Amino acid sequence: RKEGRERIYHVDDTPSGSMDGVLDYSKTIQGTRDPICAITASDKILIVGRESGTIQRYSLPNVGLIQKYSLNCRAYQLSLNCNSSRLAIIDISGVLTFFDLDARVTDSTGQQVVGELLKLERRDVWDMKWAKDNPDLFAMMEKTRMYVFRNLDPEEPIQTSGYICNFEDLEIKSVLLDEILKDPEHPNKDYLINFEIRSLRDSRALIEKVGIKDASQFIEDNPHPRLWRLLAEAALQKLDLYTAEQAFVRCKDYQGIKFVKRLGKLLSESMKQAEVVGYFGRFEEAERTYLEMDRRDLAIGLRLKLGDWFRVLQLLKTGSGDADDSLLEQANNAIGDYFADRQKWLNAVQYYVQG
Amino acid sequence: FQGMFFYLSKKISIPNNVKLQCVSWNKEQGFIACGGEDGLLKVLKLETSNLSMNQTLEGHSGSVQVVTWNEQYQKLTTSDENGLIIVWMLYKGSWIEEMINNRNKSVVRSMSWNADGQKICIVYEDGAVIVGSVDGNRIWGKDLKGIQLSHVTWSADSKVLLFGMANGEIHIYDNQGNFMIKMKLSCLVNVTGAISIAGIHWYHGTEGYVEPDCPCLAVCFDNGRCQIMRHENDQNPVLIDTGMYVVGIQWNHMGSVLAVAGFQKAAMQDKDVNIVQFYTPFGEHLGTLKVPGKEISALSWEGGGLKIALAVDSFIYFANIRPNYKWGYCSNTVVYAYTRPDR
Amino acid sequence: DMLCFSGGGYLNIKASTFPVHRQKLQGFVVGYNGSKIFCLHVFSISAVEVPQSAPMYQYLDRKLFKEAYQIACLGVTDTDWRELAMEALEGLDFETAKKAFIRVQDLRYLELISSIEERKKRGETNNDLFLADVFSYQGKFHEAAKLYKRSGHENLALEMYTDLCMFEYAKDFLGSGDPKETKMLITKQADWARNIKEPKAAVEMYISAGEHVKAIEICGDHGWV
Repeated sequence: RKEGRERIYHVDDTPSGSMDGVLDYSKTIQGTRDPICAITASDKILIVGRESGTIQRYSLPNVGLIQKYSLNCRAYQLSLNCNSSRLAIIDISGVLTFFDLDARVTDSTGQQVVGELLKLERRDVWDMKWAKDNPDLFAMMEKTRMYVFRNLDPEEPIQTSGYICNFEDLEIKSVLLDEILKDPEHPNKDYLINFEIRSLRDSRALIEKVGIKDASQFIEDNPHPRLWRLLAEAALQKLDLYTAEQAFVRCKDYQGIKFVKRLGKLLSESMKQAEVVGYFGRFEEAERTYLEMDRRDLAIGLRLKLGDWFRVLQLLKTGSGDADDSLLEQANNAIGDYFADRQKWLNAVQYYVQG
Repeated sequence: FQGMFFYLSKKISIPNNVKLQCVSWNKEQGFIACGGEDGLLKVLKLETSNLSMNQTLEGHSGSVQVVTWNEQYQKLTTSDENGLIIVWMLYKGSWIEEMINNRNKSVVRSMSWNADGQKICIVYEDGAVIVGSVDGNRIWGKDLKGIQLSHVTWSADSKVLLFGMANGEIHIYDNQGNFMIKMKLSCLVNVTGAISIAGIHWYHGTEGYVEPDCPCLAVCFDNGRCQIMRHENDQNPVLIDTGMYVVGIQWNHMGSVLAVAGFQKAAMQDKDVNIVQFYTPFGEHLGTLKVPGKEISALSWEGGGLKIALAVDSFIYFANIRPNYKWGYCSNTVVYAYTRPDR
Repeated sequence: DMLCFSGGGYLNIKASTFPVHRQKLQGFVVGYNGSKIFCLHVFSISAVEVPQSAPMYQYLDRKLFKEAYQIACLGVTDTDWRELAMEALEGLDFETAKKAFIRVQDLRYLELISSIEERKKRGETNNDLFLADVFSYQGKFHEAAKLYKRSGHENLALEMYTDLCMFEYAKDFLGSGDPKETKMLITKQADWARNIKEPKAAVEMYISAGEHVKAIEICGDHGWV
């Protein structure tokens, strides 16, 4: 229901969580000595940073004040791991720190402290991203370098200018906004770049060096659902249907299991190539493979499945055989429908009168 | 604080430690020009310090206290404390002299090309003014007898001139030199003794403004007061106390940030530290950058707004700067947003 | 079957007797074309854009897949197209689902749709078997298995779990498909259970494949008393 979906709270208030109340916009102009300077939320908590270095923890989906923490810094930025227990805080001075919201510190003054400032520190941090899937993978820019972390331990730095765009499935997407905004009306594919974190590059390196057979031992030693797919697509491309089946089983891909079972019934290696080339989305190469095989019928069959009815009709017009009348009818009528569904009636007539 | 992020990326150090007085950076072709003592002029160009061109230029007889760029035409303008005015052109990959001029009477205190690059205004200390075409031909020349100028700007349409006055006072003229009015300097409330204009800069709107009716014109003073107007007679401008001794001010190319160069007394010492403070057009403080050296002399942004050159004690530093873009990524779409010249 | 009006400080878009989308506006509707409503402000035309995704789901509320495609086809996200396509696929509207996936160009489910049409041709008609295949490709395995049981084909649920390697669930359904393909597949899955170290499954598969020395050696090397 719509009614409880909006609320408003003053930063010096102590709300319980319980009330689906009306918007008291009159409370919003009560003056505060320590204003807000950053906020963040995780689908589980809302974290609010004051200019005093007080940080407030609130619940979600309902907002109640859980705890007030205090720190030796103002926050320039705040971000939370998906499990919502580690807060990555960037100070006003451009220094990184992690704060474990549920945890214990021993402090060198001779003390025990709760709300734990972890030992981590780094400098000139300004862009950061906790991984969407994993609770301890994290990424963090310094200058033209990205220092990916696992827990508090940094990997090898990656050379990069662009902003941290997305982080999931052992990949970090990066975007070159500084190039895009020089000519924003003509952006190019290259202005977004994909990075692979070290566990994925090591596994891609093993598959190239140690080979598809024994590279699987490292993934059985240290498994991840992204790595089973990599071994599967590698094994398919080298036609290892046995290792491809196992790799699809290890990541529970029943579409992949059915596909290796289908390939394993085919008689012709050329046809297994044409079919497996299709799996990755290389449809133009699969079509050329079928034309080279003298399977113009499988070339049209692939185009029917993909819906390229202009190509279906182009092959039927350009081929050596007498094109099936009901298939030219089907082809024209689907092109007529393509334009009519796009409200281009004058184009649809050109095909429907033939079809 | 809330805003963009920046760090010192580079240095260039000048032979014999010759002190720089001024720097400015071309935006249509990307040359830096820098003017120092003993007739020093140099043109520098960055590429990807490892700079790709480095030409010194000769003819000046003292400190090259005015250096300024025509963007629309391929021309550098310069003058020194001995009043030789020179306009250079880039010919066969070299900055040669095209025209030479000398009034033989006073220091050229400042210049500005107009927003279309068709005219230059040149302002002497003793009271003269010239306006000249990009042809080099003189159009008109007053002598404002009574007060010494020290600064100039055009308006966005080139219909109005702001002359500063060295006693910390600003007078508005039409583009024919007819005195219209004294400007209201409302940031100078609760002040004692003499005032001096540390700088004026007006964003002529070429990339579009941050908002319709946003502040466009920034004024700042040697006492550290700053004032940002919507137009030349905005009597309710944005008011700022920077808390530092200001040396100069510059908008970024998009008009979305004002940089203020100066120095502040260090917190535990009878010694000054050089700082650049960055401000929104609305006077919220984006950040502070320290720089090493005796004094920061001058300030200028790259044409892309991704570097800012800081002339300091015979060195040029370059702060890299990472804009706080209006952007985000959602389901394999990038969202990016920009102000427009024409909306 | 879709119209727009303005009144009382709102713009109001209504589709086909369903609820009406309301948002704040002042100015008046002059016309409405494709995805745009030509609202007029107090001096100039403003061209508001329709949330096409919203009325499309209002047709999917009612399982009106054939009508939902007509809202989608004016312009919606690849998320909206994929959601429409799998709702049509599970609704057994293969002519809509084929087109809703052609917009996304996802060959996996086009191959499945081509299979189900290549079984409706040649005289299959069992809709519960078709929904079991859709739930199998979607990974909705327990729901696919109930459908494979209730459609009359428990052996297909045995094969699906045997192939995914869910052994306790497989023990309840035991049988065999085509014996040649079954024996080859059991051999390859024994080799998997050998190579990836789940070898008790390899031992049972090698026993049922007739290879007692390999079975005794595997048991003797892995220690199964």
